[PDB]
Amino acid sequence: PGYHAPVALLNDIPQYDPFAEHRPPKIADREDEY
Amino acid sequence: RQLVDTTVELANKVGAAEIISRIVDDLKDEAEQYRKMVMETIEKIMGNLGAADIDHKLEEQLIDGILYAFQEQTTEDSVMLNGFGTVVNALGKRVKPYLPQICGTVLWRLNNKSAKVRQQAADLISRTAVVMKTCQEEKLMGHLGVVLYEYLGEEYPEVLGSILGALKAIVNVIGMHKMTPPIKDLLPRLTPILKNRHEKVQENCIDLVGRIADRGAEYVSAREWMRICFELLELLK
Amino acid sequence: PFQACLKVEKFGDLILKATEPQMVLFNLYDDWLKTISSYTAFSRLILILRALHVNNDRAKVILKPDKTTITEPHHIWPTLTDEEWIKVEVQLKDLILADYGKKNNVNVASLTQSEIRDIILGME
Amino acid sequence: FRRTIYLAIQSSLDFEECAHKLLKMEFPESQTKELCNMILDCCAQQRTYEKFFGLLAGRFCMLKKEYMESFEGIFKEQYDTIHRLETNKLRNVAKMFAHLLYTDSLPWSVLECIKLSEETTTSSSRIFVKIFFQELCEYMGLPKLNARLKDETLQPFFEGLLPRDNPRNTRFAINFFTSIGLGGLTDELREHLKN
Amino acid sequence: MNPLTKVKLINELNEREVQLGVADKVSWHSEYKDSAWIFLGGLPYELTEGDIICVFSQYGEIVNINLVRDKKTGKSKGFCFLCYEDQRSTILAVDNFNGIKIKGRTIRVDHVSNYRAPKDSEEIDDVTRQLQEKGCGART
Amino acid sequence: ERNRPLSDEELDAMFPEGYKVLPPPAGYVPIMTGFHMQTEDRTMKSVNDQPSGNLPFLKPDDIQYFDKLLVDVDESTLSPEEQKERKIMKLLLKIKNGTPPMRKAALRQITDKAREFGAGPLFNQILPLLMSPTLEDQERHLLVKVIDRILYKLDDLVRPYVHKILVVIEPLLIDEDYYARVEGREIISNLAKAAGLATMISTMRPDIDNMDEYVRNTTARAFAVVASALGIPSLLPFLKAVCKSKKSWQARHTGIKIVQQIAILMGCAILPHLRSLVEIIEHGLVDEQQKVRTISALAIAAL
Amino acid sequence: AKEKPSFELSGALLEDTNTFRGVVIKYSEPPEARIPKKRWRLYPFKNDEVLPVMYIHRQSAYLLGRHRRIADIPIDHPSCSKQHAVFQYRLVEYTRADGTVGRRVKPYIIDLGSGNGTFLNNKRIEPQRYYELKEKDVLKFGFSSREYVLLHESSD
Amino acid sequence: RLPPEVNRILYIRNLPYKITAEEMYDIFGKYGPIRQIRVGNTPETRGTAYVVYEDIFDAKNACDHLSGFNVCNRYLVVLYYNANRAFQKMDTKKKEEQLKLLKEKYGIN
Amino acid sequence: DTKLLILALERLKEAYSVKSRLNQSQREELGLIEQAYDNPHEALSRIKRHLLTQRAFKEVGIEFMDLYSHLVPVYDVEPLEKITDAYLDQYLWYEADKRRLFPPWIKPADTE
Amino acid sequence: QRRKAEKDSERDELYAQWGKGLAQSRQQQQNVEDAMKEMQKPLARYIDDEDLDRMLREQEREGDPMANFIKKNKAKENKNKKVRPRYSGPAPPPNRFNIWPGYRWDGVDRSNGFEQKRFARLASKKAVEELAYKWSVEDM
Amino acid sequence: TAQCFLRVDDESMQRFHNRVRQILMASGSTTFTKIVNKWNTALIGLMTYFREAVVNTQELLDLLVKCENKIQTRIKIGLNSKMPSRFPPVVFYTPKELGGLGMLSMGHVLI
Amino acid sequence: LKRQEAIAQNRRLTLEDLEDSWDRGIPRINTLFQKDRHTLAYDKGWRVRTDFKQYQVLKQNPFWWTHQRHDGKLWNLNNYRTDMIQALGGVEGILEHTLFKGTYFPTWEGLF
Amino acid sequence: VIALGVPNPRTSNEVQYDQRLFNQSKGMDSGFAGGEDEIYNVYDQAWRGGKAQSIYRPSKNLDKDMYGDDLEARIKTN
Repeated sequence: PGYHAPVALLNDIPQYDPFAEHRPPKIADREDEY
Repeated sequence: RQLVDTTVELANKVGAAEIISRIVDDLKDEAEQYRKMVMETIEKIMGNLGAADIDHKLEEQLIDGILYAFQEQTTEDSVMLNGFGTVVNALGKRVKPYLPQICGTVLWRLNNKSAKVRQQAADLISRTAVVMKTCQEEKLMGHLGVVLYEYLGEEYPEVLGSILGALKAIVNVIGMHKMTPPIKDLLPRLTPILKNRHEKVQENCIDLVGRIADRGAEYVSAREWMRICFELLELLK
Repeated sequence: PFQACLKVEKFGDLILKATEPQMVLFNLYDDWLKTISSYTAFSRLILILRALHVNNDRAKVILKPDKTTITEPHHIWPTLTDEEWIKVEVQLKDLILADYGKKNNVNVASLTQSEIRDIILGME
Repeated sequence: FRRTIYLAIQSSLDFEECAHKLLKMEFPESQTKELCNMILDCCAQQRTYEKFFGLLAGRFCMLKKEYMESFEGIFKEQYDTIHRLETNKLRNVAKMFAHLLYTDSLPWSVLECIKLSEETTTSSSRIFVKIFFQELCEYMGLPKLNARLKDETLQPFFEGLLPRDNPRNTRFAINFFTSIGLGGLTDELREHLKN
Repeated sequence: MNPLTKVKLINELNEREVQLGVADKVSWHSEYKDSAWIFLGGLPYELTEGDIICVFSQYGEIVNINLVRDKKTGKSKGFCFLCYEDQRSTILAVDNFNGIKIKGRTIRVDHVSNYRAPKDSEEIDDVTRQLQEKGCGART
Repeated sequence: ERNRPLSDEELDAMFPEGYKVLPPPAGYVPIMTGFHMQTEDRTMKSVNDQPSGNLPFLKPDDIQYFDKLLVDVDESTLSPEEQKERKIMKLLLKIKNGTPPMRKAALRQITDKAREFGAGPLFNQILPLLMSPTLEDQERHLLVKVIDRILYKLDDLVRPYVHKILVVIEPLLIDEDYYARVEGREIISNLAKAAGLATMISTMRPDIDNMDEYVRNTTARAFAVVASALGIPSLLPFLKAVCKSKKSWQARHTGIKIVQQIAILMGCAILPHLRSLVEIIEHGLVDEQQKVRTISALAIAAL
Repeated sequence: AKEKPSFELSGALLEDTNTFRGVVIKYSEPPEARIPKKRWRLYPFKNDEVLPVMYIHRQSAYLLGRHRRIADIPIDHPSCSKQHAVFQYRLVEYTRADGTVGRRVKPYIIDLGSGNGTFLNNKRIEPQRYYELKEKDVLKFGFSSREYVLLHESSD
Repeated sequence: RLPPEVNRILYIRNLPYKITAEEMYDIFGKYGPIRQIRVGNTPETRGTAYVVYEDIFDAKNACDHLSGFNVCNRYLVVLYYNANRAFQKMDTKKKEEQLKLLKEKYGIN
Repeated sequence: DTKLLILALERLKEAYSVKSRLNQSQREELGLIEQAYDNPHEALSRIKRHLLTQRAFKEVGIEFMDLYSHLVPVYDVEPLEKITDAYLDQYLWYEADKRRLFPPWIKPADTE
Repeated sequence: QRRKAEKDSERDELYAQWGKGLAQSRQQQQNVEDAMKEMQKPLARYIDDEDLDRMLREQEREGDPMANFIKKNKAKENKNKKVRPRYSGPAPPPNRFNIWPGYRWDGVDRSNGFEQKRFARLASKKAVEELAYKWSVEDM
Repeated sequence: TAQCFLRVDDESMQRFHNRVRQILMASGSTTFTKIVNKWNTALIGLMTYFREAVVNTQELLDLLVKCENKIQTRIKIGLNSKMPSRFPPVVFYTPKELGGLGMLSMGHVLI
Repeated sequence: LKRQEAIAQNRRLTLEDLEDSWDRGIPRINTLFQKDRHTLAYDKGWRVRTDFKQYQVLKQNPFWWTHQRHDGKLWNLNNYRTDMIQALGGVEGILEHTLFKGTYFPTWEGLF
Repeated sequence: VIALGVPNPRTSNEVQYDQRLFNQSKGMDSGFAGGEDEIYNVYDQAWRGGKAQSIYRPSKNLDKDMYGDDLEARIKTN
């Protein structure tokens, strides 16, 4: 009955850093179990 | 890599026609990496064995296939270009009826919307400039020089560097004194292209300017050489 | 090929049912001009009529790509979007080339581009 | 002709000028069935229902009786073939015809086209009637819609809509109007089920 | 060459395809489009065929199963062949299940071409005869 | 593993000597707010997260390597050893995180004062930095550049630290990055020339029969490098002794893997020793262990 | 004898998901399990004396059994089994007086077929069957002491 | 579902000086039982602590929630400790007798 | 805090989205924004230190936007300070919205 | 002799059918029957066409108020009917081919994560296409 | 139970008019395409913010006709000619994808 | 209602039930699934910030009232381009007035 | 009776979405460029769009795929 979304739906996000694109990667990331 | 090496070694024993005829129709395959592999094998076989073995029915296969593969590239590497050059140099004077088709294709792709496509077209002119001298078709290459002169005003430096590279090749093949547009028209067009700070442009332009400076110095006034001389001090950075 | 037009039921029924000599006018392109040039419209028509000439039944199968593709009552050809005509034109060329290659025992993959133009266009 | 009606609609910001521009071109009367039809189709293409098309159609219904009769024909034609429409186009046609019914541009007589049964109605038809009545309720209200919906002069028309003959159909239509949210309209049917 | 590198080579086959942007009509799996048989290797020996079918059913309906077993003792060699009802389930399973771990062991799943069935000349077992002639499958 | 219990006297092996345990208390047994107005405090202003001076930004995950730079202390108060190690700690921070001017000056100064510092105090702070779980490869590169600069300096003072360098550098021999692989090779060959054959042989002897195949893999890679530097006739007797050894097949496998790696690395150089090398490998083709037969065939193919 | 190809599940597949460090866990929470809405307390009183008032609210499910190391709520006396019971809050669909349906979180008890069994209000309950738990109820685990009574906070 | 660098040992910065042993154990003992706590005596290390948890998951949780806690009007900085080196020999004689007593106990080899 | 930083930097970067050949101060400001994209922890440390200790600031310039019917003041703040203010602005609104400071009569609201 | 060879040939035929993919055969059968039905019919279908009209009428559409009653009638009319087993548990994660799992499946998702990452990058192309358009057409 | 009549404020109309005046005052420096682009942005800001309220305000409709004619006349001034047949509306209204200026229209209505 | 139905049916929401209402609403429904939704949940008081930008940036923003990530695109003018081409005579009638025949391109479809 | 001994699927009972729905658009700014008025941004799609763009080659015979054999032969058998 409200013309905009009820705020509870917006507070719940469906499905972390945003800078992950920007930082240089680590040696530990490309390494496998071995 | 192992696959392309082994197929070349088989062609040494068996013969170029027998290998190339089994894989020529996969120059039209629609997987890019596949076409790339097939191109490499043909390139090395016709580099080692020549094209005396290749009959007339297979060379239409081959010319059509390398044109298809050239028009349908995305990965931006030299493999289709080297392959084109090796095949048509091996064919030699036998490729002369196909030069209208090739010129029309390259001439057409020089103005489509993709910068990469235009760049590749100017690269193909720079590879096949020598073939048109051996095929004694200097009128067509002369015409190309006239066409590439209007593409100088390019704003994408990668395309402009390839236009210049193509021009460099035509000047070498035909010569300065028969060059169209004349060196009088070409050199004052080139002096503001010197300002371009992109390295590919600067490289291909300085070679062109420096080669005119000795073999053709009477096409410009002494004041022009002086101011172009001043401009060269920025090329040292 | 305009015998292919005699196979098309609109023209075919209009000719058979007729009791009098008469001159009627039709539009071979329904709405093609709005989005394509008449150069392209002629090429699309040439391809449709060649495929209907070569093999009528597979061309009927190809020209109805969905269970839902319909035609407008005054048009002749289906209402398709533009990427649908890209796909349909590919399938009609495969039809023409396949029937040529089966008939004359050539592998079609060997053929060059100029051959493909001559075969599609109807050269000998 | 369809194009020039469509460009005349899209060129005019207000409903009053759109009508003025269409009248100024002075089509013959033989065209009028198509013109009304075009005004509906343009309305269906919109994203949401816009009052413009209801008002434009209503002003044509008040000008001449030819247009009113022609829109009455289009209601029956459209309801027969509702399953052809996509769901947005379906919702817009429903809201437009509810607008024409509410402002009395159109007689209630046309509503005899609708016949409620398990086997008479397709699924899209059931959705069409849902949006239509849900909307008419929203404009008028339940007491007003009841007052007009049971009326002595309109008794013959609504008999397909309120099916007294067959108990199975009567129970169906009761359930139908109940699940919409218009339970109140069912009450006299409920008594007729009890008796 | 270690088996783990074979598991990694199939995965790099997929990643490489993504980087180059290859279309699915010319994907590597399209060479195996004709067959609906997939090799599973490196399985734990504790797993029985109900386990294999229980897990590889995520992508479709299994038609036949061949977990090859030692002739003398009957114990599992570690590798079996599975036939799916859909051929496209092979694509899904080779992509999704290659290199997963079951009881701490990674397995490799690869397309198998022209799989040749075992001959019924041996009369060693009866249930194997039922599996060969009839095979696992839903019954109406 | 990490889950396993940890004994009280061995735990003492896990911490530096600065700290004293607490006794557990007895009371420990193992197993909205409204509006309020605030009081002024100065204390949050007082605490700092960065070292004072012209030192670079100290990332939060480096704190336990450079924590002694946070607290401030007069130099005269502490011992010459502690001022020496504080000096090294500042220099290493400037090499890792500095701008190229800081990095250049600190690099130069740790090279020139390397022998004065001693090989001990450098390595027990350089080596924990290379073990960190959050290195980037350019930082790893800068750290191993520090190691091979000081390896020219203390050419004979690196013997107690040979094995410690290897387990921090031998991973680079199997790094997927080509230049990491080459700089790992150059620093192992410089380490071999600095320590000499006997030190290298004694140090790597244990890693031939180690229980992990990671250590054995990289030790077999590194012996190839040590044979490039010092030459095949030097360690050909040791290598023969390690391929004949019939207690463990892991050691036989590892010795034959060393011969394979020598042939891949040395190329043409191995020819003057080919009949010495094949005779070491011949008994492996007929071994009862199937991995050993496979590696002997691969070693023959390499040769 | 050769173990020709049986077609039945084995514990091996089970031990890959619900396998605790101490041992394989027989019970896996249902999808409908949810953290409780209110605060539920469990009261233990070995006869007259009252033992520590437990607080159940924290998590969706609790496992009660002999293993102090495996069980969320250990019950020491020998008459209880290794895995004895699961106290499970689940969402359930309920109809109100208005006839509208909806979702309500409720607590349940489920006994994993323990040998001694569990008695709810002195009546033993059948294994592998979920039982809704009322406002006030008494829980008995085999022959052991300390009967448990559950009360939520607002109950007054 | 854990990263490999998680450890039972926690390193604590911004610890107010001369805090009690009881208060320490009460702060850190909520997340699990505590194997050992070491507190820095020497003035360069003074005011920081190491806490060893008996459980790895409790230590995980204490890092995850403990950080930025306010004790004595200051934020608490917690990290994992990277036990990257050994400070003493492993005393082969004691380990030998211990293994001999285990192997004697269960008849292993 | 990195979500709040990322939001603040997107506002600041959006002000410079289209323009070419900017002032020296605007190129400085783009340089600081890209440097805060590279390592956020350094930027966040600087912001917290500014908020704790900085109390004497640089001067701001003023200009007027002429809207022909009135004039609007436009303030020019130094870039370093501006990044610290933008972070504080995001943080304050997030915590005030979470803690319900502003009662609902206060408009413009985010919802409508 | 001859009988054994004939039995082997029949076995090979059964195996050949299985390896091609049974679902593939059912689909190819359906394709040929559809194409025959479209070969009978004239070139243009109008909206007045009968089977299209039948199809649009029995299209169930969302928001149908009486949809539950028609469903419950379908539930009652099919109660005493014998069908193949199918998967019935919690709804599985989607494939790119929409193949529904087999009935032996546990319902435990055991993927690499290939399939989610594939859906992810296909969604990422739409976003990059929007930005590319705005950038391309900005100066004109 | 009630109606609400919507009208654009006088201040907002004045803001739109001054926005267009500011476009025309900077026309020596902008190309034709940018001039039109500026106009389109002004018109979208007005029309998408006010919507229906714009229909009921006759002052705005007069102002919009004036403003559309000023933009077209400034483009014709830039080309040193005002003769209407060298500049048929196809050159203005055609979209930029076909080479026109692409201006959005509001002033071809009946008032 | 569809979220309740999807919990009751224990299936996951798909594209097809949100296909109709995807570009509807205030805010548009597709803003709930945008790539940066996690960060934008922390952007509070954005509408009054966009008002206050007039004291920071010299130009005057016509879309001061809205944000496309928080509201979605509240308008869609794509049919205007199509109907304008048909109102002017179609592509062929338009290109009668140009230099198109002098470019000697065969067909007008690949003009770019 | 609830069946036990089943491997645990870690699935919640609360509402899920499939992956196709998300990240359909990326970005963090408003689309209005700070109120820049010079750029052309009236629409959001291309007029014509991507829809031959590629050279025609005769494709691999797809009758083995669609019908399993040549269509005419399939009619002959049927």
